Parts: sequence; C-alpha cells; structure tokens
Amino acid sequence: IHICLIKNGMDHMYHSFDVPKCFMGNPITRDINWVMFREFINSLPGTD
Repeated sequence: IHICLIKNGMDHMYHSFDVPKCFMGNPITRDINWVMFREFINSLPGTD
C-alpha cells in the first residue's frame, strides 16, 4: 500500500495516516472503538 501511494504521489497522505476519528472514541482521550473495527473488517470487500 505504501509503495502504491508513493507511485500515486500520496507519500504525504500516507505519512499523515492516523486512527480515523470515527474509529477513535474521542480526540482528547486515547480510546478505541474495537467493535466498529471488527464490523469494518468483516465488511471489507476483498477482490478475487
């Protein structure tokens, strides 16, 4: 994924990647919504 982003000119965005605010419980407090992580990964549309 990193090298694909390097080719696509998105190095800065990759190094700016962080835990999404929707996943992260609150910006101030380090809390993780693990349930929604499982929901997202179970809903990940893999190619064949």
